[PDB]
Amino acid sequence: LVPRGSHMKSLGYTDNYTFASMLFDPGKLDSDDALNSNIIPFDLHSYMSSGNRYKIDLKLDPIIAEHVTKISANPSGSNKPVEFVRNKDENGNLTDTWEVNFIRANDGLFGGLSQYTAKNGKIELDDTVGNIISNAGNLSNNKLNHQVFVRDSRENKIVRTSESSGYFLTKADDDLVNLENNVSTENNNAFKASSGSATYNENVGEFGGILIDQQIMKNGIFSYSKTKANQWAYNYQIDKDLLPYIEGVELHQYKNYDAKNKVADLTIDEVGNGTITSDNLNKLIEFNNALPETVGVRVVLKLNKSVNNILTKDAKYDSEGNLIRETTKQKEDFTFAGYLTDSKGALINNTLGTSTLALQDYDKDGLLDRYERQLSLSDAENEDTDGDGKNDGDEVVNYKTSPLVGKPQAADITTEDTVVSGSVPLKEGAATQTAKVINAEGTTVGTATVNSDGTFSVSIPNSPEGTYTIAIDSPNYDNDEVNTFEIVDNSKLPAPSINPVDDNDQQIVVNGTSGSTVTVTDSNNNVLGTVTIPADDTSAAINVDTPLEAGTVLTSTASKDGKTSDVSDQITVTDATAP
Ligand SMILES: [Ca+2]
Ligand SMILES: [Ca+2]
Ligand SMILES: [Ca+2]
Ligand SMILES: [Ca+2]
Ligand SMILES: [Ca+2]
Repeated sequence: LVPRGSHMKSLGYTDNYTFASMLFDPGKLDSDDALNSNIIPFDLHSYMSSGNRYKIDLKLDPIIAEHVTKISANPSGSNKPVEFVRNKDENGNLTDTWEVNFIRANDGLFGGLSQYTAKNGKIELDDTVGNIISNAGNLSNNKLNHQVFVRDSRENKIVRTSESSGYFLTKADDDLVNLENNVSTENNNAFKASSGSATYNENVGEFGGILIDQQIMKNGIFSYSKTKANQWAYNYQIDKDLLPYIEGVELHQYKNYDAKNKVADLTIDEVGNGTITSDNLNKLIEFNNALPETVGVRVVLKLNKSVNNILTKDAKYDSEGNLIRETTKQKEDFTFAGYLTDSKGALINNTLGTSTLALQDYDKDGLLDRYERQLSLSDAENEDTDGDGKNDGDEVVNYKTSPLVGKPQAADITTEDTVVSGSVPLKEGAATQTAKVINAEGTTVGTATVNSDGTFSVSIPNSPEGTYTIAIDSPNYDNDEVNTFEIVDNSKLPAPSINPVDDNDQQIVVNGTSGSTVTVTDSNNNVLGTVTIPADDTSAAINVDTPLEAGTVLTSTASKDGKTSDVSDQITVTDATAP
């Protein structure tokens, strides 16, 4: 079982334009009959143009997933079921996603753009649906969500164009249930099924946007043409909780966003509902008249502020303006619906599509999972990716520093030294950094490019004694990561420093004044190595036979001209594959 209080990692996206959107078409959960069954039936529809690389993934609401004993469906053109297998994550924890091969010839669901339907789908449960969903909250506000997509099993990513979502209809969805129960006679066999997808697009407007794309698959070659008086209407429902974040709502003709595709401004009422019609609906919706191609409809929600502000609603901040992580939401689902009606308000058969936007802040740092993956490149499952003690959102928003660049470190030097040597933690997405040595009055006295491993060697003049700043400058952030170090009287012997060492490193890099000899010992004072720092540098290398075990603690002292320095700050060897 999936235990209480567990959360699922979201998946990144990959592109593969050969996969059309999949459409999960379940039975409704809105009757005593349906509620007294232990089966939720479904069909699965898709369009396809070899191998087991690409999988079909079905992800079910936890209320449902907790009770699932078996999921199966007949491949297209067959009457023999194939069974879905419950996925496990990057370790051995169960997810709420069930998986089956895509291609029927590879024991999958589709095949022998063509249209295929896998029929007789059955979600089998260990109790009745009614007993299961009677242990839920307000199903008007928290829906029973579903999502379907093709997963690239080589990359563990979602094929962007395959994704579809929605929610099961219950008695709580009374307006949509009444629509399903009052189907129009007009073009009653035109459409086979409909589903939606809701995504975030940073390129919409100035704050990004939400795209709500509905697909309506055809049974044949439907052609829309009505008199002015018999024109249909398009109807849409926008989750009321998004309304504080929406600047405008637009209809686009319809995967990339392009403002040139705008065909109307849309209005919504106080609960997020709207309707649009026309003297010729062909001007607003591309019905692909007399072609078999799926009808697409796009609704665009232009945000009025960063998408990262939604789950942080009601968030509190400390004295220094940093997010109190306990005050933000870790996830939030928003639901949407769209459908066509005839001129009397009756539902055009099979044109009702729902969708779910599943926003997540897995690590409660204020940056949505998908924002971290697509924009900042910070880790979506670590609230402090670089380890510097400033959390990712705070860094992007408050400090305006890179969340991929930790705190620089530089050993003290003397007035006779000509190089400031040190290092800084750089995380996998970090840009190319520039290190600067700046005196107390704000004058830059040296600059260099930080190497990819974080080390740097900044050339400086023989410089006046005092407190200096080592600043690490990213091109993507306004502010540098800073630390201070000392340039001391040249009769002094400052403590050296040790660069970070992991259990894959055969060498220990040390920094210290030129001509001093630096000796490194572990917690048991075993001399692991000694090196004299050369005449025109302030860093040197120690070589060891075998790398050090993760957890061993390192210190160092330097000696020169009869002086012995204080001990360096300790350095702990880390695991070479821990981020
Ligand atoms: Ca739910
Ligand atoms: Ca986050
Ligand atoms: Ca993070
Ligand atoms: Ca940080
Ligand atoms: Ca940082």
